[PDB]
Amino acid sequence: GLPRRIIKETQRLLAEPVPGIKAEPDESNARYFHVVIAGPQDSPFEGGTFKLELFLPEEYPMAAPKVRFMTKIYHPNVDKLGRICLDILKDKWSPALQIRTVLLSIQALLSAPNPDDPLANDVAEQWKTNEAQAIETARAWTRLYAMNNI
Amino acid sequence: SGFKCPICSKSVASDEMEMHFIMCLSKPRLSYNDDVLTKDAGECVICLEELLQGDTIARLPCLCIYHKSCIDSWFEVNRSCPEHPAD
Ligand SMILES: [Zn+2]
Ligand SMILES: [Zn+2]
Ligand SMILES: [Zn+2]
Repeated sequence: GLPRRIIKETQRLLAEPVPGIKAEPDESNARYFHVVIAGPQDSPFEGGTFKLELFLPEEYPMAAPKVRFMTKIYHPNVDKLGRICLDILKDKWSPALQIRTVLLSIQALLSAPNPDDPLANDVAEQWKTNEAQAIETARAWTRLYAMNNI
Repeated sequence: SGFKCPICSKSVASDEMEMHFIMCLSKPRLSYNDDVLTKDAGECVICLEELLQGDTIARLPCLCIYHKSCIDSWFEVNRSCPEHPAD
């Protein structure tokens, strides 16, 4: 059964949604949430609607939600499998955080990418060596994959 | 300590996080213009090294100047002008 914390978070997401973020529980397994995050204004992701899947592990809130992008996105902290390199999803998880603040943290990461994270990837390299072109590629991918995809 | 906003680097409590992050997502964050210093301008207030002609500098909207490296380091912990912390 769902612990009361999950029931409360779910009801508060329904009653008080986060601006710019859609988050609804899956109909079959209520530990899964289907998420749409609006691309932050004045980022290369502006105007995009990015689908994500969030899962609450059995140990939640002692373990972080597992979150991945389901929409292709060009971002130094999102790999080709949609996995997100974000400290609060790993070493810096705290049970004071909730679904709504985890999703806001991801949205804020879209606004302020971190290409300096130790894990070495090609997108972060592009962001550091040719930021203008990387931003334009992120814009192109937003218009190809994150518009009219909902 | 608390939870660090990636947009402005400020740390906030968990119960301030939602309204803070929404605010930082609502408007462009503080920025600067890259420039090459055209003439000596005294000491950079961050590192205390001279701002010399040719230096790789940042000019903020309040008109303050710093070495690009210095303001970038400060922006990692608080995205604000050292001289104009409340703009
Ligand atoms: Zn902030
Ligand atoms: Zn300096
Ligand atoms: Zn200033």
